Order: sequence, then structure tokens, then C-alpha cells
Amino acid sequence: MQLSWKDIPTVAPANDLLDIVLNRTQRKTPTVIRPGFKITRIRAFYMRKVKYTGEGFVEKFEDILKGFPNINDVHPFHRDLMDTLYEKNHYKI
Amino acid sequence: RMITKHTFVGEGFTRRPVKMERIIRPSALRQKKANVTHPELGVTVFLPILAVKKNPQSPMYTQLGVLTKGTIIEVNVSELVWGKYAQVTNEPDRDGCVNAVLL
Amino acid sequence: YVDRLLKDICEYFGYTPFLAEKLFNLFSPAEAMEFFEANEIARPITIRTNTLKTRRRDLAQTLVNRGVNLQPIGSWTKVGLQIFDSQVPIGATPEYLAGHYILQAASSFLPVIALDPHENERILDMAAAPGGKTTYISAMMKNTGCVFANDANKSRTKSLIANIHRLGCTNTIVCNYDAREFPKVIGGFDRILLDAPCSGTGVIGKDQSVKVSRTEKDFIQIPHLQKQLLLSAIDSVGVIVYSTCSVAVEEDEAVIDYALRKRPNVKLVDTGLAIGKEAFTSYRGKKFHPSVKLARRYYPHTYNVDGFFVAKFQKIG
Amino acid sequence: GYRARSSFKIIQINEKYGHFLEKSKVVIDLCAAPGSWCQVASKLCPVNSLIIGVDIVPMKPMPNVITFQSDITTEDCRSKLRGYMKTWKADTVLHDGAPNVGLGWVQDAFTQSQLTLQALKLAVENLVVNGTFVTKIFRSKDYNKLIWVFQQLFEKVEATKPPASRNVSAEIFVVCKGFKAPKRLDPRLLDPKEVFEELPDG
Amino acid sequence: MRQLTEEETKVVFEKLAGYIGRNISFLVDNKELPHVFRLQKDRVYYVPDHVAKLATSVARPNLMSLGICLGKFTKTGKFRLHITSLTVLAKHAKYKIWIKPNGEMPFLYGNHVLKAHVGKMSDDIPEHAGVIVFAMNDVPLGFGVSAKSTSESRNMQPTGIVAFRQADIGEYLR
RNA sequence: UUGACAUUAUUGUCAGGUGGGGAGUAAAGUUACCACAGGGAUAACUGGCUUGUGGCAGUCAAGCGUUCAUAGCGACAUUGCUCGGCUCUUCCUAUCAUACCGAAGCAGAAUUCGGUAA
Repeated sequence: MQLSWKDIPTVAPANDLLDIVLNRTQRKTPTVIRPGFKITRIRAFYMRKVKYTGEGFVEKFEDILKGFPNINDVHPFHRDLMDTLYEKNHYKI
Repeated sequence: RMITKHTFVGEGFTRRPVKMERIIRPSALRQKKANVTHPELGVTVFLPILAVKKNPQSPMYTQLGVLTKGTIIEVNVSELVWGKYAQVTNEPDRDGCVNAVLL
Repeated sequence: YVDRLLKDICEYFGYTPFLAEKLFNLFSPAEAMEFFEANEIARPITIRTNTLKTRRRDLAQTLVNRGVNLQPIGSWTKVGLQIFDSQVPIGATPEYLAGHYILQAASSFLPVIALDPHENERILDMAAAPGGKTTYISAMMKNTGCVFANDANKSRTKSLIANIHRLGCTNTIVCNYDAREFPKVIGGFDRILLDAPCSGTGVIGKDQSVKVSRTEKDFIQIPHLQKQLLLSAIDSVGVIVYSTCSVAVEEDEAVIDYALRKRPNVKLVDTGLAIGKEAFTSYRGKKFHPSVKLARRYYPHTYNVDGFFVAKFQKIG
Repeated sequence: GYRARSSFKIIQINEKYGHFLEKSKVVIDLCAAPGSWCQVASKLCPVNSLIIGVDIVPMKPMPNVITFQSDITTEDCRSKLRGYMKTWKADTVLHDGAPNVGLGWVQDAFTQSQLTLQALKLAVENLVVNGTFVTKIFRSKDYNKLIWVFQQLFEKVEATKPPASRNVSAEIFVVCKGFKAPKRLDPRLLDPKEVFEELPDG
Repeated sequence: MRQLTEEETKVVFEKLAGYIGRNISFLVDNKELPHVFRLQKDRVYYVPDHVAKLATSVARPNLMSLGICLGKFTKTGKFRLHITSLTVLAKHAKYKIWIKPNGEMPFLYGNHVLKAHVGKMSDDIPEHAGVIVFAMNDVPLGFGVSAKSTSESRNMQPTGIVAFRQADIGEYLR
């Protein structure tokens, strides 16, 4: 977008990022099933958890990707200014 | 009856079952590339399976291509001293991938 | 400088030094841009329309109505149909199973194009592995007389007994033999056909085992084997055809040139019928060859085929 | 074994309208978010048909079918048909225009009725003489206005809504076979400002 | 390789007289190419006369197949008819059945012939007589023992069998 | 049934191939490829169930191994590629909002994570 970028959702240091997404799937989804239930409810239980953690990481990753300014698509001053302050190749890596 | 175990099916699937009248194998349970590790050099090469050779427990499973723990499988070395065969070590019904060790 | 290109073949393609050196000497850098740069095409999709069950003009309609792009090759025969774009399965169409056409390469046509089968006569064979060429034997024949089929593999006869009955040839004595002791079995006076028992084995786009695993020991004994198979082919009759799928000299025009001297009853007539470039005289310190001009050649980049050689012989007494 | 249920209502429309898609070589396909119009344009048109799809969603390519995946109302995508279809003119022009339904129905039908005129201006620009123009259009207040401008820009305008539709949905598949291809086109006619000019009170 | 006995031909000709009618006289009397048939390792092979006459030099272990295979003699003493016979059979068919272009691939995978295909079949068909399946172009697909007569199979619910599959040309994918 | 020789197509010899077709000294093994009828043997009982971090192979490696690291097991890491839905009552917290806090480049606003909290 335009001149400045303060409005970026914060970046968790990959260990805490795991502790956010995995704990949320433990708290927000149902957690208790018997082995004595029908197989259909056992399947649907674990499917719901794999998918919900899937959406979890993706939501956090999408926030990073959309949040940071697309360096080579902004403006020639800013494309080069970020290239001076940060290793532009590594910023794209 | 359908099989709820992970299998490998060869590329001649379109009209292969002569002797497998109603032996349903769903497309979700078909894993094509085994996550094979090399013993002598501690490097893991994720390579496609060519042939299911010898599954213990059942000689039916050898003809179905079932990949239960102890199955010897053929590994494609297109990407590349090497051994062409690998023995599986995990239970792919439980975890995600098929994990094999070369011989 | 040569060794630069030898480092740009054995590393770029991941190739054997033994073959990279033996297939560059007395060959131009232009020819290096022909042969070596053609092993990514990997067999253009031609087809062999079985003339017994249906004519080609009645088979052009059949596939086009199912949305198959078809176009004939140059001059040879309308039988060869180049497939460009199809979504209908390329082996499971009911017309494959009927026996209206067999899926072949363009190199599979010509060793039997050169041979001229006539009515009521017998054709003998030694090594026809799939049986795609014996189809072209017993279709020009129009199912008359005798047609022998042979290969030295019990496992590979299943492709023969599949294709013969699939395409409906009716006159096939498909039997496993040792190809050397063949004149002692019967020795039929009419013509024979031999093709590719080879160690040189051209076009690596088909088999990349050639790319890595061909040493000198293959070139010692396999050219010797196919050399002896000529000495059984000239002891059958009568128009002999011996061919191979190899561009290396130690397979063709060193093996055929042996048997030319070894019997005075051998004549090399004009092999092919339409096109195919002229044959050499000198083969890197080799003999005089003004008689070996007619044994045709084909390249993977001059035409959309897979590089091979044909040699058609005649016997008198 | 097709892609969507929208596939079974053009193969049904061909049989009712003399197999017009069978004879046709080149087709401009609009608004096809699934390929439920290019698949059936492949099984009807002759081999190497060269059919071109335009849709707002970016998605996969299909074998034997070229498909450009961007905007409909811009000049740049009109320069992507100008990028391709200048030498050849389309035999037919398809329209599976449908908005994201669920807002009042008054506007869910009027953004449709708006979309069909923009698809018309991509059609009137790039159609062969005496071709056709098939269109998904909702029955609304401004349907009788669209059938009139169809009537004065085409030869025979026939509405259907064939079987294998929803039966509850307010769809019409109207065909417009025969195209005038005039040298003098009325500029005030084709623009949506004058099209939906409401009839005076009684 | 051997020549058939008196009974062993009769067993074959009866099975061939199940699909072809009394038009089996077309199959043995030609005078130009009289087409004699022989067997190797209990499996009959149909060929031209001379092409089997000169192939009497091949060893029994060295032999694999000979022209057109009809079928093999079973251990119990019957005669099966394999799909490879159809190139000889369909040229002299008696009771012939067609199918849908849509309902072709179900048949080509090993399923039976449903009633869901209605048109012009053969007439005068007995309930348990051998029928030959055609698919535009009259392409032979395989064999079949009929489920019902022609009369009964017209007033039927479309998911009932009209011809039990015996062998189809889809066997050429093995 | 093929070649060589002679008759110089026909006929002979020799040599090469097949040969439970006849003379002399049939049917049988197998079957977890197994398809249909019959006889057996039980299936399907929270023994506190269930939740958020995979599996395979190697790298470390607290100790224990019958002494003990070279009879072997071995945690956390780490390195390898990859049947649905309408309506109400009550309850639970694993809380979306409202209440109060802690951390965060938290200038302000806005926000992200976390704690108490039904």
C-alpha cells in the first residue's frame, strides 16, 4: 500500500507460533471421545481437529504474507529503500 | 469387502483385477512415494515406489500391494553405490507417510 | 575443443565416457546438436492401422469422431498416423482391443517396409519381441501361407500371443527357439526377418540404462552374437532382411560387412522405398565400401523417428 | 463425469436448437468459473476446435482448451481477445453469467441484467455473421427490455429454460441465432443508460 | 502338437454349434485354405492347413501359440471357449446382440448385459442359447449365454440381465 | 517336416527337427490364485476411557545392563524429503463479546498473544 507500514500483525518466533496454533485447537475443538462410540463419530472428531489446525497455521501465515509490503510492486524509492536497510534477496527468501 | 490399509497400485490399474472380484481399494489410501532413508550415508531420499515385492503376514497382500511393517518394496533411483530394495519400518495406517530403509 | 563438449555431455546428460567418445569421433558439432539434443523428445506417437480388419480411410473417421488429432507421415504408407492430442485412453479404446490398430513407434515400420512379403509364401523369424512387426508381415500377406514368429524369451512370448490373436493373424507358428541352431530346426527356403539383438542400442530416451550401464564387454559379445545370427539367416533360404536399432558402427555396417565377404551368395539391393539418407564408405580406419551405399539410415533430429539402420540382402545359390 | 450441474443444460439446448454447437468451429466462452461449458464445447465442436474461456476467477487450464482468467469489464481483457481473436471471428458466444446470489434478489437480478449487456458488447464486437448468442439471464423487471434489444440486434430470439435446470430457480437460457453484423451500429442503443430507461406512467 | 480323436472334435464342434448354428460347415470345408485345427498342451489352435503342416518341426517345449486359439480342454473333460475365437466366430454369428455407446464400458470391464439397451436384436432366440455381442461399425465385443428369450426380454425392467457375460475383448489388457 | 546330393515337376539316399501316433525294454501331484455348496470357531463390554505437538533412520545420551557403557535398551532435543434442521429448559468452560489484568516497537488510535473470569 501507501507511504508507511505500522499496521502489521506481529510475527511469533516459530516456537511460540506452535504454542498458539496447537493450544487453540486444544481449547476450541471438543476434546473428549470414548473408544466405545461409533467409528463415524471417531473419524469426524479427528478430521475436525486436523482441518482446524490446518486453518490455524494458514490464517497466521496469510496474515504475514498479506501484511508485509510487496517490495517490488510498491514504489521505486521504497523498493530500493528497503533494499538498502534490509538484504532484499533475504527479504524475498 | 474394502481394505482400510495403505497400498501401492502399479500404473496398469485400468482393468488389472482378474482375481480381485470385489476387493475395493480407495484412491485416498494410495501412497506413491515412500520416504526412504539410506543406511550407509545418513541421507533421506523421497523416491517413488516401483514394485511391492514381499509383504509378510499375508501373501494376498503381496498381490494387493499392502504396505504394512516389514514389506520389502522396489525404489526408483532416477534421481540417484545404491541398493534397489527397501524394507518399510512404520505403520502408514497410523502415521502419514511410508518410511523405508534400504538393504 | 573436444574435451569441453565431453565434459558437457557426461555431466550435462549424466553420460558414459565410453559412449560419449565413441559417438562423437568423425561426427560434426552440428551432428552433436542433432543426436544428443534429441533424447528429450522420447518416441513421437505414431500408430500402425491393421489393414486386415479395416482400411485406414475407414479408421480416420473412427478416432476423429472421438476427438483424436491425426495426420499421416511423409511418403511411406498411410498406415502411420501421428497422434497429437487425445483424451480418450491411449491403449484402452475398444478399437485397440478389436485389433484395428497397434500402438507402435515410427522406427517399428521400416524394417518390414524394406521387406516385401508376397502371396502363398513363408516368412521365418528369430527375434520379434512384442510382435508389432509380425503384424505388418501377416497383413501385407493377407493371411496366406506360413508366418513364423520367434524370440528367445519365455516371458516375452505373452506379448506375441496377445498381439497375434488380438490383431487376428491366423497363420502364426509362434515358438521359442535358440536363434543360432535355427537352420537345423527346419530351414525354410523363403525369406526371413531379423531385428535388433543389440548392445549399441540407439535412442537413450527409450532406455536410460544405456546412458549409464554400457561398457566394452557388451560390444565384444553381442555384436559377435548378431554376427552369427546372420550366418544362420544366410543359411535359411528369398530376400533376407537384417536390421538393428543402433547408430554405432559395431552394430550395423561392420556386422553386415563381415557376412558380405564370408559368403559370395550375398547381394545388397536398394533397401528402403521412399526416403532415408546415404550410407558411408569409411568407418574410422575401416574397409572399402562402395557396395554398402544402399543400406539406409535414419536420424532422431533430421526426421521425427528413433535412429536405426536397415540392411536387405538377396541370395542366389 | 463432468465438472458442474451447469453442464447438462447446453447439451440439452443443442438438441432443441438443431445442434448449432456441432457445426461451430470457434467459441468464446464467458463467465465459466467451472469448466461446465468448455468441456461440452469440446465434445460437440470438431477436433482442434480452439475454444476460448474468460472468467474473473483465476484457476487451472484444461487440455485442448485455451482459457484466459481475468476481468470481464476492463479494456485490457478486451485487448486479450484483441490479443488473439482478430484474425478469426467466433461462431458462437456463450454466457454463464451469474453473480454471488443472496442480496435482495432485486439487485441479484439487475447485476445479472447489467452483466449480459457487457457480455453483449464483447459479443457484438467479436461474432461472425449469422452466428448465435446463448445467455443465462434471470426473469426480472428488466427482462422484457433485454429481449427487445436482442430482437433488434439478432434474427430469431427464443427463450427456453430447458429441463435439467433447478425448476425453482428463475433462470432463462435465451438463444439469439442469426446475427445482423451491421456497419452502422447505434451507439446510444447498446449502452446500459438508455436500455433500462423506464416506461412512462399510464 | 497332436491330432484330435473322434470324440475330442465333437466336444469342440458342439460348443462352436452353440453360437454359430448349423453354419459350422463354413468352418471346415473350404478347399482352398481348408483350415485344420490342432492342440498343444491341451489348448486348441485354429490355423491354415499348410501353416500347421510345416510347423510340425517345432519342439513341444519350444512352442507357445499357433494362429488363432479357440480355447482349452478342462481337466474334467469339457471345452472352454476363450475370447480369441471371436475373429472366427462373429464372421459366422447366428444370434447377435448389440449394446449402448454409453453402456459399452460396463460390459468391457466384466459386467453382464442389462436390459437398458433397446433396439433391434436377433429374433427366434432360445433362453439358454449362445449369443455374440456387437457394440455404427458392427464391432465384435464377445460371447454370451442369453438370460431369457427375445419375447421375455422386451417386457422387462431395464436393470435385469438379457445376456450373461462369458468372455469380452477387454481381456486384451492383461 | 527342412537342407544337401542325384534323377537334368516326379522320384530315391543321407543328414538335420518333432514325434504315450505304433513296437520293444494314463492320468497324477499342488493350491492362501483360489470362485460356489457343507462342517467348525467368535464375533461386538469405559480394566478411570478421552485432549497439542507424526513416522521412519541416524546424531548426541541421565542411567540401567547378572560385573559393566563395546551381551543391549535409552527421555527432551536435533538432522535428514514431505442424515439435517425447527424450538425450548438446564448444565460445562476448553471464553467470541462484555469486566479487570500481564507481555508485545505498545508514539496515539487500532491490534496480537497470554492470565482471572460462566
